[PDB]
Amino acid sequence: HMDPVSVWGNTPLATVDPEIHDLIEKEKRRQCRGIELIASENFTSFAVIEALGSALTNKYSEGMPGNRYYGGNEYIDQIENLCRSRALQAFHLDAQSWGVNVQPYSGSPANFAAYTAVLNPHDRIMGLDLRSGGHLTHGYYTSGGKKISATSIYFESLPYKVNSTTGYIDYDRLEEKALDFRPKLIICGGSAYPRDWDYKRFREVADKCGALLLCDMAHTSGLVAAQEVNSPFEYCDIVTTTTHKSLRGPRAGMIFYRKGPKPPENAVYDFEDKINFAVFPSLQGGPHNHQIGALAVALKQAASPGFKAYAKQVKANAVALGKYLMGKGYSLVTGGTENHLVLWDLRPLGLTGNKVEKLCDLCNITVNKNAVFGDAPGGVRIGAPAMTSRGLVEKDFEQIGEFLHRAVTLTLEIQKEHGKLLKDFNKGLVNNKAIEDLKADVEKFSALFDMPGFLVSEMKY
Amino acid sequence: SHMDPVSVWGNTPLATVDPEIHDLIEKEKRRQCRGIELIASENFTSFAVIEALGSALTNKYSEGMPGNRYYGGNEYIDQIENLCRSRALQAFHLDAQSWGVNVQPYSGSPANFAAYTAVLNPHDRIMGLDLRSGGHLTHGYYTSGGKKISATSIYFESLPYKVNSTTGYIDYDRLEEKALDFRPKLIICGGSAYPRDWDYKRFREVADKCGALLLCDMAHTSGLVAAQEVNSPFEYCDIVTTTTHKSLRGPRAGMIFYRKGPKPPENAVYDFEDKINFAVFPSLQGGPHNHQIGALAVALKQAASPGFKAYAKQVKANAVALGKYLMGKGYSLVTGGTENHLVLWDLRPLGLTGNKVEKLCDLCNITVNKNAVFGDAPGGVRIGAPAMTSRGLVEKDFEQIGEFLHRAVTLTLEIQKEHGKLLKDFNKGLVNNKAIEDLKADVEKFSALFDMPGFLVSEMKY
Amino acid sequence: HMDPVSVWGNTPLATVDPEIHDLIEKEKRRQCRGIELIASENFTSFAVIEALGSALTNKYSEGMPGNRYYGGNEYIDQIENLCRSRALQAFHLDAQSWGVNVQPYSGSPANFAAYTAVLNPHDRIMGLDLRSGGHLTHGYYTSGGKKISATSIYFESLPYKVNSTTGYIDYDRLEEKALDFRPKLIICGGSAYPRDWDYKRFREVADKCGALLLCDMAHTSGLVAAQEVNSPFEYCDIVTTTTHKSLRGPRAGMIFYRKGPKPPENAVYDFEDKINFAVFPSLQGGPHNHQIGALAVALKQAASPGFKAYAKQVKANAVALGKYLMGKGYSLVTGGTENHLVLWDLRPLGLTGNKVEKLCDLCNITVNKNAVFGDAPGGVRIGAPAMTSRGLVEKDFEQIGEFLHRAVTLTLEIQKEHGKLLKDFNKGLVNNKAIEDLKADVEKFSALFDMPGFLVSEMKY
Amino acid sequence: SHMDPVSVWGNTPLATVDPEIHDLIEKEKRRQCRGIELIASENFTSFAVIEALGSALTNKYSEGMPGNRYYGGNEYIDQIENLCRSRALQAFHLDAQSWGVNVQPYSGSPANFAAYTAVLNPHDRIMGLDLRSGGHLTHGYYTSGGKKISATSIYFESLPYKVNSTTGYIDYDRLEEKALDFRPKLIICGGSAYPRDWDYKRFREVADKCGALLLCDMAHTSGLVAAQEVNSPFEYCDIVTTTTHKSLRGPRAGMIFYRKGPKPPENAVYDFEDKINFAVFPSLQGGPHNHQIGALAVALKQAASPGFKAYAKQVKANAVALGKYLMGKGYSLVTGGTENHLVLWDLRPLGLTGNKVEKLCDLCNITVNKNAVFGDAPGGVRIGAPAMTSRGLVEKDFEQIGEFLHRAVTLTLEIQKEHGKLLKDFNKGLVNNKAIEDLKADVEKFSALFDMPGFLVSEMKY
Repeated sequence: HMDPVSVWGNTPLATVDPEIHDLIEKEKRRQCRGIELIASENFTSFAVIEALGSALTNKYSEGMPGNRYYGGNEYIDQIENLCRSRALQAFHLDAQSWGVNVQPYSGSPANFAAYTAVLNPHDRIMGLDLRSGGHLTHGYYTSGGKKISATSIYFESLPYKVNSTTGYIDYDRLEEKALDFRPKLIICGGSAYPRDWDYKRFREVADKCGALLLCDMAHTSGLVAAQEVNSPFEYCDIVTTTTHKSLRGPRAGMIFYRKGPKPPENAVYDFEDKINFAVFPSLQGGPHNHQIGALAVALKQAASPGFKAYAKQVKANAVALGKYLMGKGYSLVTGGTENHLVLWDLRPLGLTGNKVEKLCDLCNITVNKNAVFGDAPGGVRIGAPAMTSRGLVEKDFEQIGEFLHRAVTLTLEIQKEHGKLLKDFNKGLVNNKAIEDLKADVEKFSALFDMPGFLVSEMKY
Repeated sequence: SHMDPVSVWGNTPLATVDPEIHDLIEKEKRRQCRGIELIASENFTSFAVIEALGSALTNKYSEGMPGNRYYGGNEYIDQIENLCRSRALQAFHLDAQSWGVNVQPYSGSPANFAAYTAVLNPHDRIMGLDLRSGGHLTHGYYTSGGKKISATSIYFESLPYKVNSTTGYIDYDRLEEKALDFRPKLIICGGSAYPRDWDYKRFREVADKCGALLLCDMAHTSGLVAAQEVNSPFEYCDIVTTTTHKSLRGPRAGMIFYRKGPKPPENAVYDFEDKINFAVFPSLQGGPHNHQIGALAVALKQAASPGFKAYAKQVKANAVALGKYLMGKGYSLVTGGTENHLVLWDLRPLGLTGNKVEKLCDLCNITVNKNAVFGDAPGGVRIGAPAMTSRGLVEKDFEQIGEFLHRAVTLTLEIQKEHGKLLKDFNKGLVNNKAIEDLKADVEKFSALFDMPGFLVSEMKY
Repeated sequence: HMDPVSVWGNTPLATVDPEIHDLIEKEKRRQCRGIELIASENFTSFAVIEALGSALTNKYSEGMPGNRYYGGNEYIDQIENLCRSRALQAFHLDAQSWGVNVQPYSGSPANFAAYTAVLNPHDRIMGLDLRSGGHLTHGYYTSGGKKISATSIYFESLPYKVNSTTGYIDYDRLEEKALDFRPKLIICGGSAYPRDWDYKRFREVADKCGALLLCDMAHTSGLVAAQEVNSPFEYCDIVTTTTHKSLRGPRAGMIFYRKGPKPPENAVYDFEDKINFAVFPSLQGGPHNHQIGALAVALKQAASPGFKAYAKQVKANAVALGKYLMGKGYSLVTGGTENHLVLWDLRPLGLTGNKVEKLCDLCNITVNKNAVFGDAPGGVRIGAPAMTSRGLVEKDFEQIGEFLHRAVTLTLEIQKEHGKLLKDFNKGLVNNKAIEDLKADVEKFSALFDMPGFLVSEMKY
Repeated sequence: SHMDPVSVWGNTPLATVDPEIHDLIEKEKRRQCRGIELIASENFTSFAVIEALGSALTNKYSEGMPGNRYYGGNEYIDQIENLCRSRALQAFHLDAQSWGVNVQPYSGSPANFAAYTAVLNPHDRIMGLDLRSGGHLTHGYYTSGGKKISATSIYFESLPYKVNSTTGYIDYDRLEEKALDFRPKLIICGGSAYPRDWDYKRFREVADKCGALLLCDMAHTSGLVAAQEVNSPFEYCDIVTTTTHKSLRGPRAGMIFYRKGPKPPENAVYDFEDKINFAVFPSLQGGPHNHQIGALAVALKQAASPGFKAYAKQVKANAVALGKYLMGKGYSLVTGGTENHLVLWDLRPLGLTGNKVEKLCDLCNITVNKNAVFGDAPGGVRIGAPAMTSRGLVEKDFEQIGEFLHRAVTLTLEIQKEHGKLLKDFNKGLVNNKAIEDLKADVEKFSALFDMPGFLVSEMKY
């Protein structure tokens, strides 16, 4: 005998799966009772979450709106049409000049789909080196030549780097590499770059070597939407993005592409059908329609005046956080920031990023180690989106800087006393009284702000 | 000038923040329960699954593996994913020493492409069931004109195997011959529109004969496999990939199962584990979708319950009872029946195309899909049992479903006989048709007589 | 001090290099005092040899006639123009409809160049299976999937086979394979196929799957020139060939290609520039101009009435050789021949090709073992060109059959007496009195005919 | 109706069988010895080499290796090829335990492509000296527009390294940087128009730093290498390929040298031997050209003689003496001199293109070729010494060659100054020019004053 539908199908999670329920409660507590500085993280809205956990997960709609395999997509079509039109609006794109595909499962699928669409296998791609602040999906092989990223497995990648002494992109060496290598595709955008991007310069480099130009704006997409950084759409052929991170949406991807007539022969752009086809049927199956509904929510939120003020506040919080760190004598790559993150150079203090990351982590401050100047990594990457989504402003971020300051000095006390090597450093973390104290008034600080996505006046813990 | 307070943008429900999208989800909820969903790849998951899926787990970046992550703060994400891995092994009756699983693939297609990337180099030869014979796009597909459609056929070299063109069964002898000429490095079994079980033993013998890896893509029948209601691919395949929705009744996600430990006969062991994981991350994917992994772990504990075993038996019996009902009316099914969750209905002996039947079925809120028949315009429809079984339908309810389909195909012939065979003519019989409208009304009324998982019918906007 | 030019540069080989001189004399003796049945072998003319050993080896002429890199090619241009025009004449080709490139160093470079010209890397090719009578350069991988032929390394090959019971090409299975596999290129021609080729059928198969059709006529090119077999030019897009073998030229290659207007849109053939460019600059360096001069000699000889009678005699000699072998109860694949070779099936006699080949070799009869019916190989391949070039006619070839008959029966005496296994069989070759006798009146038989290329009334031995 | 008797078609000399071709070879023989051949890749081989080349060795099929052939009857072909292999090792002072050679490549380009195929998979990265900087097509070449020209760039992934744009020397620091970004699997050294020796030690250090194999293509300077007159690539390279004509003075053929035995620092040995041989046959070539292998074995014994060592010293000195003569007139050479067999003459400081100088030189039967300068219409000419040294010319004769070139470039400027810089104008100064004709006459008269190898001047038709 089958279970009644009411028993297996309508019964709440807390009763069907106490184990998993309990873990989500604990994870919910972890998220609002520490300090989140991972620059690729954010806290999304309840409305987004409600669309994401919805009956939309039950519909199969392989194809495009108005062009499906299966019937019954009357309402799914309107959800996706609305999501695509809200995506153009949020980024101030004219529909005769730009299209978007909102079906990629995530950022990396959006990148690989775009590659598939405009490149043949083994075509050459250039992307910002991983050690200089780029992303795995822009190409990565090891010094031994092992192809790590699938972009490097199925295409031929060669990275460009930042200037080793200023930490800025080396646009002259980017051009020299592009002219020797002759990539079919140049990627800009990145994950740990703390400055804006000269898209006009990338566009001149691309024209000079005959390359397509793609911007991956996953990290700054929320800043792009609020027109708080340079718009890649002004100069790029294709723009890919995640929809979480600074956009504050669900986990999903988008591919934007130029439509209509080209600039100066006398022909038009060829991207739309190649990109839709690359996503389906080539690479993906049914779209995740609950993601698309949730993203359409996030994109509406991303157009509001409130979101334009959020992105403004993300920048000023990062500035004030770094202004405060340099105030203590600390070193930031490029000496400041123009976006949502700072990159802290710890090599002047004789420390590695691993050490600061491990100790911060013991106080519920989450950062990640990061290579510096294209170089064990010498820095940490610190981002503002997540804590700004909880309503922290400059003074709160200057206070986060104080916690980081306290964290790094305790990291030095341990290194002075126990040894430079990692195994030695670890000895100073076993029952460290001062680490416990910083964890304490870090947790008390984080308890002072609100939290989107769920009511803290409701959590199990 | 002011930032929106957290309560205003962040805690407000979707019904206030986004009334348009709320309205559409509400409308989609009613469509899902006022019609008869017979898409074989469709299901209705549980409210428990949905609650994990829409949760704060979407906020955590956890690239890497449990215990080897890039970022800190994965204390509880690691436990959710480990429990998901161990429940995936338990739900398919696998010893943790012999089998491992990766539960990070975003969907079934990412699961397949990451399995390919793990064990193949670019341009390695793959063999899979022909799309026209019931296979899936991600197993390989190029058109008669040579255009490579599937990514699998773009970055690898694929060559399809087909059903016997007169019986509808997989032609195992022609599979062995193609595999010995072509020498694929990977043979894929499993399919989307195949109505019989799979002879994995025979696939193993072919793979051993030509030196190929053997992978089962069990997406369509994963629920039947977990319930031990169809043949187990784990007994003979090196790798097993799957979706987690469809007959498994979970979220939209994917899993890659892989053998571990000592190989059968020198003294070597299986090398799959590290290559699979590394292929998912860092080669192909970014951060995992931790809300899907939570929803999946929920679905996998549900799939291990005694009711799910009974749901699976019931799915098979509803397909069989629906099929026997159709052949009781003189209809033809490919292979004359079913051994799983779907039946393939050959409409060519009635002079109809699957399009004409699928369109009129749609206008009564009966969702089927047209489908190629016997490896051959598509001349069949595909009909699946999982979705309506999840709503509690049993054999007599699927005989009633066969009744409405019978009425559908009768009205379809009437219209063809009156207006003509061209599609432009056919459409003329679908406007102001009190017989279609009586069937739509009869489908709706029949449909409202059953419960619905995932949400409460007593709470809908419509 | 340098050597005078007269000492190092004009002094004959016999004085500069007695070792190498002596080996060429011995090799010259070997060639006229045994029986040459390797179907890919011939004996070329003295005139050809004189052009081949000439100052033409000293000129660098990368490029095409009238389109060279280096100057000083006034006379080299006329040699190559004349060779290309003599190549079209010898094969009865209209110059507005066919072009030829005579620069490939050999047959295999001519095949790989042609592939390079019309295919992209990893494009699919179908060729006659090696075990069914095809050539390495048409594609070969092992049962373990190791890519042996470069055609299979750099392209994707799939072979078609002969019918396992008639030994004829299976044209129905060729079409079924081509429709599943969808090759960009289908190759016909072969090395051990004893029948003619249905080029009209290959052309219908190629049109049905959208493939280019290339014939590799290396083995039968002399028969094609004398219009004694079916002309591939009638139905093929590209024809490649060696220029030795039955053409009786130097060792070199040629690529023939369709020019002018296509058959039924309204466009023209695209092969000429792609093929010239593939040979140079893509694949080869300077052409071997002494080969081209020698080939131009061979092609003139190939147009003469004498050569048309040679090719007629090559066929009738093979027919009479096989007619005689079947007269003794022996089995030939397809039961006869239409070209220059027969394929002897030795499995009815319980023997392998290795055994007959080794024993024949001990009597200065040269044959090679060969797989039969696409299957240790069960047959030997026996060809008529070489011995026909020495003026042997039917009765002489029937006498060669008698020698083969004597050879196989002695091979059976040894197998009956010593054992089926190879190591056992070898025991019966150590100081075998009867093998010595057959070697004796094989050597006396071969001494009875003339020899082109050098005067036997002049050899050291 | 009758077969031509063997004597008639087979033994008759070329002068009777084919008078046209005989006439053309006779005419080509006179062109070769009435002019001044300065193509750096050109030489005049010996009558002994030619006699082996045009011989009954062309009649033998011998696919495979000595002692492992497909066909029988290779008793003496095996001995010729073994003696060729052992003489190739002896002529380059290689221990048979440390080095092996394959002498079946049909030419230099087949030698290179077979070496690539042996040690690389398709699409592996290769680095070679840029064509514009003096490299060879077979080391990699694609145009600014992306079109892949070289087969090496079609089936592999190439990226060039260049000369320093102001000194003309290989930029070893920029080589190391490119090689660490690109990570080629193979670095190629050697070139066609490079006027200095190679720092193989430094190439080895770069190869070890990035994990690449190191191959020298020594085609241009193989004669100087055998004579130990330039740096030995064998001391630092894994593989060495070469033509056998050019400065080695042999037939047109190729060789692939490869290291054997124990590797320097674990405990492994070199794996090159079998892969190289297998790449030549069966992967890439058919039957070897046994007449070339015989001619080559002749050339290699000649290359081991004391006169060849003196010929090689003399080639270097004639290039140096020609270069010093040109700079004595104010001309410019890339890098200011030569360390080998050629000089690169930069004509841009005279406002001339290499074309204009090469055309007027040609009209006096002085064969040079125009050539790119400093990695940059081509602005130099390339001038080689091997061919004219083989005719016995010494330093004073090459100073006389520099005199005629000086006259050539003076007449070239006069014509540019009178008629103009456009090529259409330039040609106007080449018709009825008693000064060109006096130089052509002076070249011919100077040219006839020296012997000629390969054939007897006392026997020519002209």
